[PDB]
Amino acid sequence: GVEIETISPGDGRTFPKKGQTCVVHYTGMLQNGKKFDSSRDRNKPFKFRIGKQEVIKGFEEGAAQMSLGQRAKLTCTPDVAYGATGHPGVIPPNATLIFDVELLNLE
Repeated sequence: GVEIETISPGDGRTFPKKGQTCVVHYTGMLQNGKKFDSSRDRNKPFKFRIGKQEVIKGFEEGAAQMSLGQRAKLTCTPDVAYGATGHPGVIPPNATLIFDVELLNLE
């Protein structure tokens, strides 16, 4: 389940397509919680490609639904990232993950 909440600036037209190494200023967030991951912290905005299931389904589906420049806001469900599994110490099981996603991509 990917619900997109776009902060309006962007272009609306340049979608990431298959195998395209696209660049995201993501800034993760726990629901009723603090941050857990941020490409703004590492300052390398995570040049990942579409269609290899590198990222979760809550963020891979969110990337194609966004275009260049767009600043959406994800709400990833439990069953797309870590609901059944849960990461030890970081993201528990049954977790509804939150993201500040801005798509200033390449390719």
